[PDB]
Amino acid sequence: EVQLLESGPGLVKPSETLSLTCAVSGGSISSSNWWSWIRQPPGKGLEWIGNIGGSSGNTYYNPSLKSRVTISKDTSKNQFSLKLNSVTAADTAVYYCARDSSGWPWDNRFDVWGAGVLVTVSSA
Amino acid sequence: TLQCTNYAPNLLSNMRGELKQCSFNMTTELRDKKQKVYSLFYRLDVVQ
Amino acid sequence: DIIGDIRMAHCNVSKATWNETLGKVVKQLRKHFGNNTIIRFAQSSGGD
Amino acid sequence: SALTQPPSVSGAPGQRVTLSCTGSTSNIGGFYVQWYQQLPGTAPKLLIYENNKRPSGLSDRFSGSQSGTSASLTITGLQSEDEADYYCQSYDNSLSAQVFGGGTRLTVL
Ligand SMILES: *[C@@H]1O[C@H](CO)[C@@H](O[C@@H]2O[C@H](CO)[C@@H](O[C@@H]3O[C@H](CO)[C@@H](O)[C@H](O)[C@@H]3O)[C@H](O)[C@H]2NC(C)=O)[C@H](O)[C@H]1NC(C)=O
Ligand SMILES: *[C@@H]1O[C@H](CO)[C@@H](O)[C@H](O)[C@H]1NC(C)=O
Ligand SMILES: *[C@@H]1O[C@H](CO)[C@@H](O)[C@H](O)[C@H]1NC(C)=O
Repeated sequence: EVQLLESGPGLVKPSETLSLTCAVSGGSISSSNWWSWIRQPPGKGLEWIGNIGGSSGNTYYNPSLKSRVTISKDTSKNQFSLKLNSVTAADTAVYYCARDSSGWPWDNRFDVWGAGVLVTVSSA
Repeated sequence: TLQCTNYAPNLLSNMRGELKQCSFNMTTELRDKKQKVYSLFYRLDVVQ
Repeated sequence: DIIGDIRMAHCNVSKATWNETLGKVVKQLRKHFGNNTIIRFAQSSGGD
Repeated sequence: SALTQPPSVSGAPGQRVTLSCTGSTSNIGGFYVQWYQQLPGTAPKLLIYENNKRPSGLSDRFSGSQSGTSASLTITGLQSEDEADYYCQSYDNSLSAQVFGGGTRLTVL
């Protein structure tokens, strides 16, 4: 698809306000269901983050990350970014952003096609 | 109208035809906007 | 949405006491159809 | 979590390998899942039509699987140029858990 989704980094290593962005060019915000986020420690499999809304109003989140990570969107030009607070763990991990391209991802899921490229921070 | 499917296949028990999941549109608090919200129903509830 | 597994609603009754009481009620109602006749119990017919 | 073949499988151009995720009744009873991953150094992304079928438009003319209370993939046919690695995805009935633990590493002669 038409896609230029890109991120803006931040080094929040001995500190607790992580906030990074991403924004696409192709389509629009309400051209799919939402956009998703996944996290991966360098050697581990994957850690999934619950999701936003977008062309919707309902949010989703993740157990073991409850009352902990806050998600939003900005709707100026394809911004859907995050303000996660109070980072404490040694989860110095990589990220990626994702499209849905889906049917009903709405109990759980029809498949996550998320292209992404390299959404990388190594923030100790 | 309801866009809707059987919910959770590969559950090959006696519980198979039960519990379709469905999807629709709904008016918002304010009049012009639209909203999408999603639910479960039983197979005796809703007819195609 | 459903937390847990998927099951269905089912309803237990005591077998022997049920047989005892229904044998009692048919032994009663044989007064109204002759002491010698054969009686049969069947399921529901249909309808809605 | 999911039990998803730790990477001791032995890849080669003889194509004798299998992929088998062990799942609970709440795991496998959720839906069909996946086989759609790719090489590291990049977001490992392939696509499947969520099971056992041909993906969107074309990704490959080479896959095919089943699902009992299980997540099979026995993959057989010479595609050693696509020496890639794979993962899982699922929805188990932890609280609302789009969750998995997948990972593969296979080889070549
Ligand atoms: C609930 O109502 C909203 C508000 O209209 C619906 O959003 C829009 O719905 C229409 C038709 O349902 C979509 O239009 C179709 O899109 C495809 C995409 O190529 C096009 O080929 C069709 O000819 C038609 O244009 C539209 O994409 C969608 N979104 C927007 C921003 O307009 C929503 O679909 C409704 N929900 C239902 C019916 O479940
Ligand atoms: C009916 O009750 C009698 C006990 O008086 C017993 O012999 C018989 O097995 C019972 N039958 C059923 C179907 O419960
Ligand atoms: C019918 O059976 C009942 C059962 O006890 C008995 O008391 C009655 O005398 C019988 N009557 C006839 C007419 O057979």
